[PDB]
Amino acid sequence: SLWTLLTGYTKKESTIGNSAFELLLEVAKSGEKGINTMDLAQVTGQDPRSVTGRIKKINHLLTSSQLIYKGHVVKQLKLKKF
DNA sequence: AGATTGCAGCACCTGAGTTTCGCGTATGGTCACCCACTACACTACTCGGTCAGGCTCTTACCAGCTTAACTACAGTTGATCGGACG
Repeated sequence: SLWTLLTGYTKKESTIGNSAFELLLEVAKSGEKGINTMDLAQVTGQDPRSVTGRIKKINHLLTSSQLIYKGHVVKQLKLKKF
């Protein structure tokens, strides 16, 4: 049901991998504030290459835009509903 | 019409053809980092010219004389020059 409510599909058939789904859960927790890709990377505990390669699987669910943070160039992520 | 026997029907364990799958193994693709090369504008030390300072060499002497040449006066002859010719 959590899978279905967030992705629109059940765990039994959804195309999103477990790691990418946990990324989505972090964006779900942050809601209206959303998460920048580096704080997401730090909180999930994985590197920016891995985060970027995974985020492709969910870019249709997320509104995004560029921003500059701690001298690095990053994007903000928000679920469409927020 | 009974003692001997086969048909074949019931049920349950089993087997392969067929399928879906997981992984190896390996291949094209994302993207993040940091490197090499280039270059417009700059930093800064030296060399170089110019100037003064002031120590330095070398001159040539005054009138006279006494060792040395010129420096004017002077006369018939050049050959460019004017200006007109062909």
